[PDB]
Amino acid sequence: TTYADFIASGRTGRRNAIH
Amino acid sequence: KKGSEQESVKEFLAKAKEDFLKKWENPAQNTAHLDQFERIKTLGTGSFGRVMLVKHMETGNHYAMKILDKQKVVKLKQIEHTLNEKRILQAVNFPFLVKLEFSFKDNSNLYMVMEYVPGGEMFSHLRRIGRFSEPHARFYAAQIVLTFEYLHSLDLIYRDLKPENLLIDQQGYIQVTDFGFAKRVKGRTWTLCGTPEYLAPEIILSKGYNKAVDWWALGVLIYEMAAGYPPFFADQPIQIYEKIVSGKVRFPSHFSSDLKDLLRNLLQVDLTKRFGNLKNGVNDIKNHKWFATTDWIAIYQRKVEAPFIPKFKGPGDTSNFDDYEEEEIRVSINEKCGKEFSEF
Ligand SMILES: COc1ccc(O)c(C(=O)c2ccc(C(=O)O[C@@H]3CCCNC[C@H]3NC(=O)c3ccncc3)cc2)c1F
Ligand code: NA
Repeated sequence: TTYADFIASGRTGRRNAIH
Repeated sequence: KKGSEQESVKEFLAKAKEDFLKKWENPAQNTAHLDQFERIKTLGTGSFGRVMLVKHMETGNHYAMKILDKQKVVKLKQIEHTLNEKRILQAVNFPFLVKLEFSFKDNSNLYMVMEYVPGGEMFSHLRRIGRFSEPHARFYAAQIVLTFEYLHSLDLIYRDLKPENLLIDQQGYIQVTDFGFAKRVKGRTWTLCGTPEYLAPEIILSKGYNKAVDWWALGVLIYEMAAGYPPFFADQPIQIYEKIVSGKVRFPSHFSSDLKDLLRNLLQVDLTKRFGNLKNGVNDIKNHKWFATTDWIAIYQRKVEAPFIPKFKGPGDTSNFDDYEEEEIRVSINEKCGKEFSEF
C-alpha cells in the first residue's frame, strides 16, 4: 500500500526547506 | 454570495492593514538582552540556529527563543529572508500566528523570542496518529484558510506551509511559526524556496509566481493531514518535482468526494483554475461543500471545541517535543556582520 511505501521512504522525518 | 458577512471581513482586514503598516514601516528593535533569559532546552533547529525554551528571569514567563548565527546566514546568502522574517513577524497580529514578543542581537547572533506554544508540532502528532479524520483536518484547514486570507490581504506570501511549521497551543488551535520565507510582494516573485513536497508547479518551473502558491500548499497539507502521507513523495527531491509538474494525483479510497473535489481544485496545475486564484478569491474555498459545517467566525474567535487537546503538565513542560543535542551559545567579542543586519 501507499502508506507502507511512504513509511519505508526516506521522507517521514522533519523535512528541510531548500533555497 | 455577497452578504453583510463578506462586508464584516472586508472592514476587519482594512483595519488590520492599518495596524500592520504602522509596524511595517517603523519596526521594533532591541527590546531585550540575552542574559534576561535562562536557557532551558532546544525545541527545534534549522540551517542557521535553533529555538530554545527559555525563562524570562524577571517575569518568570516561558518563551521560545530563536537564535540565528549571523555568519552562517551571510555565508548562505539568506540575509534578506531573515530580515523579512523578523520584520514581518513583529508587524502581524492574528489569532493563529505566533506572537513575536522580543527581538535583539549581539555580536554573533540574531534572537527572536516568541511565545512558547507547548502542544508541539502538528507534524509530531500526525506521524504518531498516522492520519487525521476529515473533521479533524477541516478544523485545522479552516484556520490556515483564515490565516492566508489575512496574510495575503497584507501582501504577504508565506511559502512554507507544512505540518512542521504548525504548532498546537493549549486549547488545540494552530499557531503558524517559521516566517523564514515570508515576503511582502505586490506582483510576482521568483525565488526557489519552500519544502519540496509542498512546492507549487510554477515554483519548480521558474515561471515566477504569487500568493497562489500558498493555496496549492494548502491542498498538499489538507491531503497529508487526511491521508497521513503527502500526495507527491519519493526518496529524493527531484522525483517529487517530476510528480508535481505532471499533475496526476490519486486519492485514498476513504477520502470523501467533497474532499476530492476541494483538493482537485487546490492541486490545479493551471494557475487560472486554482481555487484561491479566481475572481471570488478565498470565497471559493470557504463556500465549498467540504467546509459547509464550518462556522468561520466561530473558528476566528476560538469557540469551536478542538478535536484534540495535547496533554500539558505545566509551564516549561517539553514532552510534546522531540529531544535534540544541546550546543553552547558562544558570543564572540568582535562584531559579526553589523552592516548586514543593522536594521534587525
Ligand atoms: C532561509 O532559511 C531561513 C530563514 C529564516 C530562519 O529563521 C531560518 C532558520 O535558521 C531557522 C532556525 C530555527 C528554526 C526552528 O528551530 O524552528 C522550529 C523547528 C523546525 C520546524 N519548525 C518549528 C519551529 N518551532 C518554533 O518556531 C516554535 C515556536 C514556539 N514554540 C515552540 C516552537 C527554524 C528556522 C532559516 F534557515
Ligand atoms: Na445587513
